[PDB]
Amino acid sequence: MRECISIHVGQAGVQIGNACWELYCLEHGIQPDGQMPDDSFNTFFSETGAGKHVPRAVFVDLEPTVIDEVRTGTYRQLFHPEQLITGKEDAANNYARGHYTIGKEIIDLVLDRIRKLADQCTGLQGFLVFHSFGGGTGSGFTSLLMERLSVDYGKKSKLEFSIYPAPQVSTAVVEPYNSILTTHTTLEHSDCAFMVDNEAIYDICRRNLDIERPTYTNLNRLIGQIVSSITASLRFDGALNVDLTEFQTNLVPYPRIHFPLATYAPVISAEKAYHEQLSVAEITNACFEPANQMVKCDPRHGKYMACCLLYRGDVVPKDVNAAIATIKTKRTIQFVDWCPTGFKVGINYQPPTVVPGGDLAKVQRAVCMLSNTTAIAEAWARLDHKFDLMYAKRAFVHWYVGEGMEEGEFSEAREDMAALEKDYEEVGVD
Amino acid sequence: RECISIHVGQAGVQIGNACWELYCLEHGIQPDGQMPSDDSFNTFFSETGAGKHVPRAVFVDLEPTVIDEVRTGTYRQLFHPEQLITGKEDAANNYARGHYTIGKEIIDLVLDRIRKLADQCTGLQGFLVFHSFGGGTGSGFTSLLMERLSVDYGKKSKLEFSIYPAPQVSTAVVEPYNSILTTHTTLEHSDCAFMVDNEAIYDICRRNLDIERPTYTNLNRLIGQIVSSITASLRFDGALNVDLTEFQTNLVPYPRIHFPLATYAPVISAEKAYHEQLSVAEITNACFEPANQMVKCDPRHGKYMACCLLYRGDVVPKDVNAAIATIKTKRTIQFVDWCPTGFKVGINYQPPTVVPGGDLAKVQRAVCMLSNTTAIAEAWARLDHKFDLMYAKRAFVHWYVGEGMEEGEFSEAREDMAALEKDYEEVGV
Amino acid sequence: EIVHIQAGQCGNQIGAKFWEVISDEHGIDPTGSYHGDSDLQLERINVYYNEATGNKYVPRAILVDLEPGTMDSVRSGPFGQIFRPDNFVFGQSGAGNNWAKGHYTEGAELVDSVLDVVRKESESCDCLQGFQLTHSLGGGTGSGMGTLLISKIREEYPDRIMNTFSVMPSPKVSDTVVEPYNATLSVHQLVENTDETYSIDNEALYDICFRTLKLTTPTYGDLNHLVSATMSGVTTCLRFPGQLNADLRKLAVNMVPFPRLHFFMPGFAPLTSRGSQQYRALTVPELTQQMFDSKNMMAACDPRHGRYLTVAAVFRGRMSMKEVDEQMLNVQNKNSSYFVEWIPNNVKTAVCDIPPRGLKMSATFIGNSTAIQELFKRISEQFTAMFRRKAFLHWYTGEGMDEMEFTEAESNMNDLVSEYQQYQDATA
Amino acid sequence: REIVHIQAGQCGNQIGAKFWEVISDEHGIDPTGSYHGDSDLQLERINVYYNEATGNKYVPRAILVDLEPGTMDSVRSGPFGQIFRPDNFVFGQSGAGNNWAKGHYTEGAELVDSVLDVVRKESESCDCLQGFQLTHSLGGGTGSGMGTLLISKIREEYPDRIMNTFSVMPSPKVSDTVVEPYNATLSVHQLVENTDETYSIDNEALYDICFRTLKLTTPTYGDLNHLVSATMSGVTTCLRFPGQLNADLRKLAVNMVPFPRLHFFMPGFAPLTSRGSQQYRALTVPELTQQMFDSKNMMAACDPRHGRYLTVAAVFRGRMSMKEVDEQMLNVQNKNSSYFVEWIPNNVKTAVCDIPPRGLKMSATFIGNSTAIQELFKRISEQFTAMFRRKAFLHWYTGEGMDEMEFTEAESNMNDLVSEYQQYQDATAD
Amino acid sequence: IELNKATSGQSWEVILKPPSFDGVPEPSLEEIQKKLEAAEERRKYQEAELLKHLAEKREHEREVIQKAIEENNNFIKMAKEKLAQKMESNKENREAHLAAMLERLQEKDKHAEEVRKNKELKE
Ligand SMILES: CC[C@H](C)[C@@H]([C@@H](CC(=O)N1CCC[C@H]1[C@H](OC)[C@@H](C)C(=O)N[C@@H](Cc1ccccc1)C(=O)O)OC)N(C)C(=O)[C@@H](NC(=O)C(C)(C)NC)C(C)C
Ligand SMILES: Nc1nc2c(ncn2[C@@H]2O[C@H](COP(=O)(O)OP(=O)(O)OP(=O)(O)O)[C@@H](O)[C@H]2O)c(=O)[nH]1
Ligand SMILES: Nc1nc2c(ncn2[C@@H]2O[C@H](COP(=O)(O)OP(=O)(O)OP(=O)(O)O)[C@@H](O)[C@H]2O)c(=O)[nH]1
Ligand SMILES: COc1cc2c(c(OC)c1OC)-c1ccc(OC)c(=O)cc1[C@@H](NC(C)=O)CC2
Ligand SMILES: Nc1nc2c(ncn2[C@@H]2O[C@H](COP(=O)(O)OP(=O)(O)O)[C@@H](O)[C@H]2O)c(=O)[nH]1
Ligand SMILES: Nc1nc2c(ncn2[C@@H]2O[C@H](COP(=O)(O)OP(=O)(O)O)[C@@H](O)[C@H]2O)c(=O)[nH]1
Ligand SMILES: [Mg+2]
Ligand SMILES: [Mg+2]
Repeated sequence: MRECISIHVGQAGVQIGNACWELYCLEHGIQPDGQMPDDSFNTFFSETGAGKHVPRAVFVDLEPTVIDEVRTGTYRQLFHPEQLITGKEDAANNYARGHYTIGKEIIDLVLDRIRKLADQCTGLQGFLVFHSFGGGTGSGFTSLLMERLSVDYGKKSKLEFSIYPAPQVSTAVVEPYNSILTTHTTLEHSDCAFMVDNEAIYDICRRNLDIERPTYTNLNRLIGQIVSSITASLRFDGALNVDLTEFQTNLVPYPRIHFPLATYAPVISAEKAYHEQLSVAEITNACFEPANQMVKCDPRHGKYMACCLLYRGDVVPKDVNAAIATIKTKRTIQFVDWCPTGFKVGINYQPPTVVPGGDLAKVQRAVCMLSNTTAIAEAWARLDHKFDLMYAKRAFVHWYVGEGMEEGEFSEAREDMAALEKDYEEVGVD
Repeated sequence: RECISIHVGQAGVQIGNACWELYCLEHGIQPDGQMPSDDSFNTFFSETGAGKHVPRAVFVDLEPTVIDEVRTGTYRQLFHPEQLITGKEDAANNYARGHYTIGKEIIDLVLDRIRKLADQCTGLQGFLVFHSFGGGTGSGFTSLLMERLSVDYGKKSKLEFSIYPAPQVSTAVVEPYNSILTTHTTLEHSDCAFMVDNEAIYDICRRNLDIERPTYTNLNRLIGQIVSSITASLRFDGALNVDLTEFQTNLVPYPRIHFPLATYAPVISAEKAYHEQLSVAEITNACFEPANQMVKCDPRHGKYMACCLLYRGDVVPKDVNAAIATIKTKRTIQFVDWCPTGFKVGINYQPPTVVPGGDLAKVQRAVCMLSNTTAIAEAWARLDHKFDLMYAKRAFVHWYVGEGMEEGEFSEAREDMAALEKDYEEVGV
Repeated sequence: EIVHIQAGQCGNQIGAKFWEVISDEHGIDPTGSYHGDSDLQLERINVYYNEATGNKYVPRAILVDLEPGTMDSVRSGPFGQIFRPDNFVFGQSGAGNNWAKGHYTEGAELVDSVLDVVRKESESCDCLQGFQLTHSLGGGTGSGMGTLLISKIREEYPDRIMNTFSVMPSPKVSDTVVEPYNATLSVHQLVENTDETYSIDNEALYDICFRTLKLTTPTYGDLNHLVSATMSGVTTCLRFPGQLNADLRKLAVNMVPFPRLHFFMPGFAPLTSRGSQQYRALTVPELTQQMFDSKNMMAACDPRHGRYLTVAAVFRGRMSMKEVDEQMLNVQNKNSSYFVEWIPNNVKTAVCDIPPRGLKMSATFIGNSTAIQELFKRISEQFTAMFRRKAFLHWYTGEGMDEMEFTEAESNMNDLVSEYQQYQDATA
Repeated sequence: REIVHIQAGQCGNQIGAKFWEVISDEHGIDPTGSYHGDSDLQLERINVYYNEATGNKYVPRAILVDLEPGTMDSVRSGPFGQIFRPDNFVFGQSGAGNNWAKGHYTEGAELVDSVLDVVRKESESCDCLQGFQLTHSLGGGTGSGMGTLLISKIREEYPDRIMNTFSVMPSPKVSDTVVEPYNATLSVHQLVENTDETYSIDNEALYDICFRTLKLTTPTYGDLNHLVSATMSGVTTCLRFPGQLNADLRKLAVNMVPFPRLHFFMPGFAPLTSRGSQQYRALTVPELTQQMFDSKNMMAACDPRHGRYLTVAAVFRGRMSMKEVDEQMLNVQNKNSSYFVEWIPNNVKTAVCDIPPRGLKMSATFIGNSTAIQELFKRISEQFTAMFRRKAFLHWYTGEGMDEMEFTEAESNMNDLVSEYQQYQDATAD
Repeated sequence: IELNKATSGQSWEVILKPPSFDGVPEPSLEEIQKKLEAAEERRKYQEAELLKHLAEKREHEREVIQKAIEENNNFIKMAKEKLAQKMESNKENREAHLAAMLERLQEKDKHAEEVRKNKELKE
């Protein structure tokens, strides 16, 4: 029961899925062969007659490489070969290929496997889609799949984990085009989307893990902790609390306003020494430091519509409430006049678990703060401007158009973004 | 000569339990029905082939609890399964429910046990209806029954035994509605109604008997004494009030003003040391003090229209008039113009019987008074105001209308209760 | 005979606590067997428990939830064994704090299934009094499905009476934003369908726990503890043979002056803390003023703001009935502005010689005060804040609903406040 | 996936053969075709440019084409020569007499279909064809005529694939053939419409390098081809070697080409070495950075400071510090900010390869899309005009059946290209 | 004064003052059941009106559960249909792109044939 299917599109989506699913095994004492020595984890891993615990996951990519590294990787046995789908030719960092030209050739084979995982669901909660904003696969294929699942599964819950493009973390010239087209196409088919600014994950790995030039593994591992912390309330069942979908009600006031900002804490280097440990009040205040934000934005300069705290480890209501109080005095946490100022809290038993030979240290207690601030709209504006610069001179546009796209599909997509921007202005009005 | 004691509602039933308990004592009957070794007692008991003398009583209540308590007590044998009628759900403190709703349901079946009780009669004198005032059962159904009793057994007398509501006692907020509604319906159909203000009985069990918090049982110990002191001359071979039609005459001059004021003496306790037992002059003087009055009102400020002095036990007629002669010397005691200034004394030589091992004590001499006074309207004004406050703001009315009644009847009831209030004005001149 | 229904997380916890407190007070152990001292307990056992022969006593309790979570808590709980396995009626799609889910989409799929159980349980009654719903007004199951059950029951048993234990949402206890939307939709249904409604306020349950019980971190256990206490206290006259000797319909006819004005302000004295510590008896005047004081009302209203239309008060244990009567009349004399003159002898006392569990003296208030409109103004305001901007409505319009249904529920509840108003300003 | 190569004409085959000498050595292949190298990476992406043969031998996916047997014999008798499949040698005896029309129209066309049969054979052998790559002279006959003819004829058959060229621009500094500007101009037009990307190898720059820098008084072709080859291994590093990409021609094109007509790249390399000379001391990362972005290191005689970079891709080879690399790279654009278009955000991408070339501990390749390339086109147009104005040598063309219109059209199309380059050069974002 | 004498009883009048005035003064089963029936009609009809509104609520419940179902199907239709037009307009667009670029080449292929033709004429 309460089943959840994870779909991983493109290079970013797949690589993250690996960081996620690895941690998940560790989180649940599971071994990489599928076997294991609270039945709430079954929401993410299906079980077989042989006793193997196979993830409720689909790995898709228009080119073979990334997926082949898993088909040969240390977890070749953790999944079903059928559930790791690949094309031959990729999307060449072009949405129009990912969406149309190249995706058209895989979509039905992809959807067919989701249907077979859907069958093994006594009562499916919905889908978790991991993708990049800038890849041709991450943008195009994801939007095609989202559209398609909204026919196939109708209004069934669709969640996102989208990697926001940053200059420092690879990136390509056309990425703004890819990210704007994908936001527009998915906007309806999405019920909730968690943005992940690569710069922020770069900044955190630099400033806290002390890594001068962080790897994809380094970022993805940090990301997996945050993602697992968000999904903890679904693989575990504790009396303490643990309760997503509820957060999601407070987090989403209106349908288009479905982008929470994660503010994960504490990020500690695996060579910190004396370190041990941090109080609930340290970790709670940490959530209000912009240095811990999943997306680089300014919510000290933006009004609030929600605030959720997701504790895990060795947390007790006394200090949580005592902490919440210390914060609730300070005037930088300005909520709107149309919604309450309470902070929805959730608490887990299972503390954050660490990866064998990791970059992070093992914390007794961790928190993730999901909030609905008008400051997330900056990430939009940031991206929109970059788009605006090139589109003005129609730079690179021809590669899209050559794949069957229209200039209008860019106007429409941009107008929708300006509406999403206007909508975040309108919402912060008192 | 026959007499049917109908017991409607929880009060009228518990009250009927106390009386037939006292009759069985006074007549020497066992709780099995049989008696060992003056025929006038049979005016209330029908004998069987087994020599057992079954009471001419019909117990009606819309909930099994109370009547099931009868089928339990030692007196379970005394009555037949047909004469103890119990419905499923009571009127729930609602007059309209007891009359139109749960009433209609049980009426016919209730009249049958009366019919078959009367199909065993040489000629029924009348019926003695016992009940509360503010009960949904002891108001709605009583009034319904009185309507049909006045049709089906027309011309036969009706002697009402009503229990007037009191705050000091287990009273309900809706009682003033039920009280007036019932009086409006049970007015034309009663021939003589003996009110029992629970407040009056409460004080009596306190000041005299020394019971601060009296139980219903203890309060009913006196109600049986007084009700038995009323029925005394019917159950025995007496001369005063030998029939039901005598009270309608001896006390009811104006027909609507049929509410005489009862009075009893001596109110005596057993858990107190022995002394010189009271004389006739002692208990006759006491009979006039409002301290022993069955209903709370000012007799001193009320124009009389009748009087009776029903004695019991070891009395002498000279000593009786020796007390009358002494009271007219000090007190005046006013009377209406159209009425003669005087009593109707009667002595039932039978002794005062008190429950063996009861709260009350064994007395050789005892008296009861029946006095119709304009002063009794001082308690109808109490009720009429309480009604007028709630009805003014329509408080609770919806419940009655929910049972099929009409606001049309709520006014009809008060208008008549204001007309009856004026009858005590037209008379008290 | 009364049929007991418990709906949602709140309702099933509240209900489980009533059923264990009363099980102790009636001498029924978690297995369902009489081991009590006096036969005075079994006299009025036929109101809540049934027989199996046995002798085995099964509570006349129907358990409803749109997810198993809470049902299993009960099952795994101490007294949880006593319940009819065939009476646990549950789904798997939790309604998730959405009135429209519990009331329409999800609930409807389990309503008929529940009704069959009530149908069965009502047939095994010689004569039934009515119904008992224990639920929260801010969730989805209790809020939505619980109101749906009341509506459906009203259609099947019109003549039978609707009694509810309706817990009021507060921003103090529970952070879900939508609670005001649910309660306003729930209240609208209760105004029209129940006969008597015990307005248990979480605002007040928390403040009592905090400011007064000196519980720095109040838990649901502590909050529910006061509720269980009050539920036994408001059902003292039903499940116990004394001079009263009454029921549900009689209570309603006497407590409820006007139809809609059927929302009561529960109360209690003394305010006991969980387990710790007992010791030292209370005098009758100490008991009376406590119970008649706002620092004891299970509803967040100041009674000195309105006027009591009708008051009910059950005292427990061995006390001087004189002392009791003496203080009540003194209270009505002193605070005569706050009692309606036009409803005479409107304050009603009750006594019962058997003291409750642990504490050897109790008092349980029930006021039908015009002050209750303050609990509604609160709910209406929280509703309006979000509603003027049409916030969180998508969650409801997604379940089939219309904006009109919200516009009405508020309107109808504002009309209820204007109704409580009329009698607050009214004299003789 | 795989690339098909075509070398056309004298220059075409000349620079082609050397590319194969360079990259075969780089991949640990001996002249027979037997792999005898250390690293497993030399094979990881070997299929891009080679065919897996019988006896575990590797054979270049290359087609040798010319209208004279001459250079094809030079190649055969040459070092690796026996390495190529001899069926791929599609030769004629006619000659093109440095006449575009003999190549494109008359003589060229007769061999064209025989060539296509061989290209269709190599395309079938392919698992996934990436695109095509042509090495050709722009001033001759076979390279300029038959080269552009093949491009067009291939384009008909494979419109889906990437057409990439190594076009060598004629300078009078290096060749006396007067008609070279005619042939240049006619070929540029074919490029401007039939190639996804073109690397502009200009003999003016090549000569000036070998002379002004490498101080070789009389530079031979062997000396110039050494630069061509150094550049070619460079521009195709990520195509052949496994790194932090992925590795595609289309991906390069979509990022490097903003406007379709403008796909002419200015290659550049650091360090500049003499043919077969032992290197003494290696350059520091700043030296490599500074040099690479300097006019003196450009493979095309245009001053990058006279124009503006639309897109830049720079490839560093050898084991060096990426933080030094990233520091240096960002310094260049922060000081030379005026030479990078603001309307193409983050237009300077950097790839690092741990495998350096032969005899170089560190190399650096430059691929830029500077508007400055107009300088080269202008130089050719002026050279063309001078002669066209006097209808000089035209009966060499009209004698092959050509038209004076075809000529005026060609000049005009060149002129338009320069105006287009100038437009975006002058274009501001405001 | 006297009234009567008996076995276990007796009676006697006792006048104290005479009355100042010598003068003194100053039901159908068919209609009870007609009025009993009358109250029952009313109670039964308001319960029938209560029944009307309660069944009108059942209709509302049927309406909303239906709206939710229709809203999802219209949504699925729109999504499916927008995508149908999107995927087609795309195929349509891209196809003409390639068909035109092949025409441009075939047009240039025409030209080459005429050059070979123009060289033949010149001989
Ligand atoms: C203000 C109301 C809240 C929600 C409570 C309470 C929840 C509770 O009592 N909960 C949450 C699960 C159950 C229960 C609690 O903690 C295990 C146990 C002892 C209990 O009372 N259990 C009952 C049974 C029960 C189970 C489930 C549901 C109800 C009752 C019993 O054993 O008797 O936490 C103490 N609280 C003060 C809190 O501190 C919470 N804070 C909040 O919600 C704030 C931020 C103050 N809201 C504005 C949070 C940090 C946990
Ligand atoms: N955090 C993170 N970012 C990544 C990762 N892989 C790629 N990216 C980002 O994803 C974007 C490029 O998209 P890709 O996912 O690599 O491309 P794709 O089209 O989806 O997949 P391919 O066709 O395999 O190239 C850039 O913004 C990168 O910064 C990864 O594992 N972690
Ligand atoms: N003296 C006396 N009064 C009684 C008795 N029982 C009830 N009452 C009074 O009767 C009034 C209420 O009527 P009830 O007869 O008790 O109730 P009911 O509606 O007739 O019958 P139920 O439905 O069974 O309760 C109140 O004024 C009570 O004080 C009793 O045994 N003795
Ligand atoms: C089932 O339990 C109860 C039932 C009732 C009453 C009550 O309060 C004492 C109860 O205890 C909670 C009751 C209530 C209110 C009244 O007036 C406000 C009244 O007149 C009268 C009453 C009750 N009657 C008496 C005499 O107390 C009847 C209904
Ligand atoms: N007092 C009390 N309130 C509760 C309890 N459980 C939840 N609540 C309250 O119930 C409301 C939400 O209803 P809930 O029981 O969660 O939802 P449901 O399962 O959909 O009926 C909120 O105001 C909570 O504070 C409980 O056991 N006791
Ligand atoms: N760099 C270089 N340029 C060459 C080579 N061979 C010829 N060229 C140039 O190519 C142009 C003439 O093309 P060519 O290859 O001779 O004619 P084709 O054989 O008919 O294609 C002139 O500008 C020469 O500078 C060579 O091997 N290397
Ligand atoms: Mg891609
Ligand atoms: Mg009653």
